[PDB]
Amino acid sequence: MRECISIHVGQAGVQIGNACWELYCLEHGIQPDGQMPSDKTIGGGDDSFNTFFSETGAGKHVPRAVFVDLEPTVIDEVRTGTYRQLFHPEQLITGKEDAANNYARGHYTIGKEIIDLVLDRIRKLADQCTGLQGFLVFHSFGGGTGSGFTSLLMERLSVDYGKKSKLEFSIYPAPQVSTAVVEPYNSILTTHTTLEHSDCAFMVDNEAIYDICRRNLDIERPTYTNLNRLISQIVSSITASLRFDGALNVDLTEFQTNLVPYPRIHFPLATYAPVISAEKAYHEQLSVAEITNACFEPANQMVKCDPRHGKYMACCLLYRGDVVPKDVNAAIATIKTKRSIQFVDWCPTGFKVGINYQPPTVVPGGDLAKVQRAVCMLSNTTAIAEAWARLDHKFDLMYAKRAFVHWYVGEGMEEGEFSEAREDMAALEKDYEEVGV
Amino acid sequence: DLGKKLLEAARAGQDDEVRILMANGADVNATDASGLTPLHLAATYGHLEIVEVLLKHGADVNAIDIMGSTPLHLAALIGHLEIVEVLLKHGADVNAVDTWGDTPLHLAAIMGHLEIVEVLLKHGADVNAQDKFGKTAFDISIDNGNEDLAEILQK
Amino acid sequence: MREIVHIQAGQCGNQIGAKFWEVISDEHGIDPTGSYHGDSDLQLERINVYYNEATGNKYVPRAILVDLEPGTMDSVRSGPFGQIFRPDNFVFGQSGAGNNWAKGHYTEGAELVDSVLDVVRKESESCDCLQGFQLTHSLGGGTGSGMGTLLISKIREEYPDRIMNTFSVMPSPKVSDTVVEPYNATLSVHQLVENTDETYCIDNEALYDICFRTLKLTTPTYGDLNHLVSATMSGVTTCLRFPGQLNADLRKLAVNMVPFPRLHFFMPGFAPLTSRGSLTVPELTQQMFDSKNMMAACDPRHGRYLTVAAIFRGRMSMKEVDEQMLNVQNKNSSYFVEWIPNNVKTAVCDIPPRGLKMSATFIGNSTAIQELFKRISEQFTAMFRRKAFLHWYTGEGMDEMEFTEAESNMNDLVSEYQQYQDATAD
Ligand SMILES: Nc1nc2c(ncn2[C@@H]2O[C@H](COP(=O)(O)OP(=O)(O)OP(=O)(O)O)[C@@H](O)[C@H]2O)c(=O)[nH]1
Ligand SMILES: Nc1nc2c(ncn2[C@@H]2O[C@H](COP(=O)(O)OP(=O)(O)O)[C@@H](O)[C@H]2O)c(=O)[nH]1
Ligand SMILES: COc1ccc(/N=N/c2cc(OC)c(OC)c(OC)c2)cc1O
Ligand SMILES: [Ca+2]
Ligand SMILES: [Mg+2]
Repeated sequence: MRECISIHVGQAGVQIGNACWELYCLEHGIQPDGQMPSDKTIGGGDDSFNTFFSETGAGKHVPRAVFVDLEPTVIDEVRTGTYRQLFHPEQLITGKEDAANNYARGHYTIGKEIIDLVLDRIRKLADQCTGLQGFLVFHSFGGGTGSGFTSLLMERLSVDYGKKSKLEFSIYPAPQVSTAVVEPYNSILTTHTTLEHSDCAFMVDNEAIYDICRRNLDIERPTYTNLNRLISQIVSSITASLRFDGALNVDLTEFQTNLVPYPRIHFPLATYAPVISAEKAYHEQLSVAEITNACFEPANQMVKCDPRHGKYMACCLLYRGDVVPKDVNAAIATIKTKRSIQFVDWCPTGFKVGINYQPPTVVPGGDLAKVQRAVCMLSNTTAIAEAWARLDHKFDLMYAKRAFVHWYVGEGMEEGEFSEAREDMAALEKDYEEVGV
Repeated sequence: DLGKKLLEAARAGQDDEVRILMANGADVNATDASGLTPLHLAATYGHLEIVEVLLKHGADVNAIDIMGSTPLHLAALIGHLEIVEVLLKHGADVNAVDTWGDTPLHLAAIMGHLEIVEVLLKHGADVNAQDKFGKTAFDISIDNGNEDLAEILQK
Repeated sequence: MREIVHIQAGQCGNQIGAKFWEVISDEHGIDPTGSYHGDSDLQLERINVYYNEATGNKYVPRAILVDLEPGTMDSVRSGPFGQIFRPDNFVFGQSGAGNNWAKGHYTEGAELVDSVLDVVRKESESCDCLQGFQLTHSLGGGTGSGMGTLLISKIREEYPDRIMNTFSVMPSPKVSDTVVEPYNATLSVHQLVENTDETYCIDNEALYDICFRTLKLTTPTYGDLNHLVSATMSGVTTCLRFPGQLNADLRKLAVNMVPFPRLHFFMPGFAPLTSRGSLTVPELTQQMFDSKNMMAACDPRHGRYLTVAAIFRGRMSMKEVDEQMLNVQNKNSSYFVEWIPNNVKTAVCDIPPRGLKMSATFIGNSTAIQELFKRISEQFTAMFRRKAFLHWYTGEGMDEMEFTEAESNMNDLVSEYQQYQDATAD
């Protein structure tokens, strides 16, 4: 058993974090007050769930998590919510004034007033670990805190925790539910300064999740509640291997070995199936072949892109529920010739398979129906460069006129940082092209 | 030198002092360093009684300063309607052009003096007179979006 | 963050300022006494933004009242919501400004500026986390224009990291027949371009035209023009005063609406237009983008929108608002700059103002605002070429070069709007 600490930064990271920890409690059988009747060892243990939950002495199961935001509104909902007794109160950190959708405020001026407190509180959780393996960092690309504060935090964590792994769950912006016109700038600036300090990052395109809620869940106008409930389901499927017994992606290092062939191209695509509305409670249960086929459909992806336009470097399938291994192998055989899947010549064409035989849990109040079997495919494809190109194009349209640049310069940032961040993104698009897209 | 005293009296609205100075030989057509006469200053600061008294004592109604401004230009710019009527009654050139190509019509149009615009048109103001930039009073009304002024000029 | 300190200076500043407090107090359920009489907890969630809690559970506005003439103090106190202001926050002088910018900025106003700064400091120290300042004033007078701009620069010196927002009333010969107003407005604009983050341009030319041509009022009065001002100020500050989706604040508004530092003059709009006694979602979206509903006398179809923020108020479908905004964006696509993607933001608030079941408030940063500045520039040059009444300003210590520097800066501001109106992305 090796511990993992989760860090939730800004509104998007905190709200997604609250949805994820609610689902984790229901999967492990943890009550909102922290009690776990099924845990026979009171006071401690080396069980798989202990990677994400510590034990106090009176049987309380506490998340290894810290929530940070530069204004208190959002974290105050976690302090008064249903799971208000679950978290350590000192691990819910708030400032008084936010980064005003400005990366420079989050990284240079406002973020500097609270960085030392955040690291000292993270240190307290780290000192409580016997074998800390790394951190899972949740945050938006677009917000001032999510972009600027997270980059400052990631720089400091690399110095203080050199040999530890750092994974990201990043929210990529969508115009339908965006909050600011400068989000492309914030997204490029944080990507440039965090690229060296992150080992693997799972981007979540708000447009992709918005479309899934509309098409599959029949929600006319999805809100952040609907989006986050679906994102928490996908995040749980990715982290299930760290919280339960299994033979695939068992530690944070293995996520890198299996999905990241080169340090800079560390952005795998997640695909999830089946997503069925809760009003279709008597739906026909889909077979292993049907849900595996669904992983190669662009409509079920976490990032809007076309994997037929690129090549695969890695592909892991993580099943949950009533899944017979021979049925998985038969489906992999059919999805080799019937579909157009091209791997890079320098990687084995194999698919890594992991099966957790417990079906996924549904949260009371959610939009999803219960399913007997589900699958999450994680693949490193060169088609994800399409998401980077769309973002770089929005950056170029505004930066050619230097629109809004004065707001960043006025907060202790040099104009040259914009061109060096854009140059790094030009090199990143080229890195995908050199592999093949 | 009573010429400088008459210029100050005309500006300050000192009606009694204007009478006393003219009676003692003061030059009614005295000019300051920029070419302004007592009639120009009376027309600028709105002293109607001084304008009438000066015009009954030999003031040149069409006198011009170094920038080509007449008293009618200044009364039309500042918005003194009663002075504009007294000046036109005493033979003021309604179409006098200053060093910027402006006529009194141009200045009353720019400053929004609609009653003065109507008076000038009724006394033969030229609607085709262009300034140094080629603009007539009607061009000013279209460019600024002044619908009320455009309607008056279309009469 | 939350707290705003409001300042109202000069005759116009105090008249529109008092109407703002009457209209928002009724919306929040606060009576002239200060007691809470509303029937909804949404009226009290963000009350701290504009009011301070006083002893006995009563709410006192975070407002400072200032003028160089005492008569204005008496006219505000004798109003319906006149006793609710803190008596300590009434800073009045003995001699007025006499529609002279130099008296307000260098002589009469400069002697009273330290006394106003003392009550600003008092209100600012009582704030948990002050976000900024809002000032109401005219630019054609002497106190609101001259002393208002001096007070902005001194507040900027002591609070350089706080947002400065103004509601500036632009002059027109149609409402006030005073020929020195283009001098006072031009001198004020020179200051506003340098020292404010965001300015709402409320034009008396537009207010008079709305009243006379659209509302059929033959002789509009100041009360009629201020009825539209109070509706506009309520609409643009809605998100700051209620929860909604936006975590409202003046700094996020500035970062998203102001792409270039000097181009921070907004064209406000309101729909429906109504009188002091006397709609579907597609009808509101259409009126919001019509030149007759703008509070600045400029045709938006003569320029291009850099950024736009719309606030819909009342009980309405969220998907219908998203659909109707999309339709007006496609049909009018050539009037939006293509180099700032996703430059139109929509906000929704369930609580509508009293009397209207549904309303919309428009805030546009458009290049067509240059027509307002060219109108004032032409009147300034017509007066300044003949040096008429210049001694009234030089006599108070003003230098002749300050008129030429303000004139040059206004022509450079118009040139800056034309540069981005003609720009292309490709
Ligand atoms: N999926 C999802 N996206 C969110 C959520 N909250 C905000 N976002 C997205 O995050 C971006 C805005 O960043 P936020 O996280 O709200 O901002 P922040 O990190 O608090 O930063 P500042 O408020 O600027 O200090 C936009 O693209 C939003 O659409 C949420 O709960 N779920
Ligand atoms: N809309 C509006 N304009 C006003 C009001 N009071 C004065 N004005 C305008 O303000 C200008 C004169 O400024 P004023 O505020 O009286 O002068 P101050 O006391 O020196 O600031 C003129 O353009 C007037 O038309 C008012 O209540 N509403
Ligand atoms: C160009 O794109 C954008 C334009 C405007 C945007 N925001 N607009 C507001 C408006 C507000 O009230 C007027 C706020 O309350 C004061 C407010 O506080 C957060 C934001 C957002 C945009 O992404
Ligand atoms: Ca245990
Ligand atoms: Mg935030």
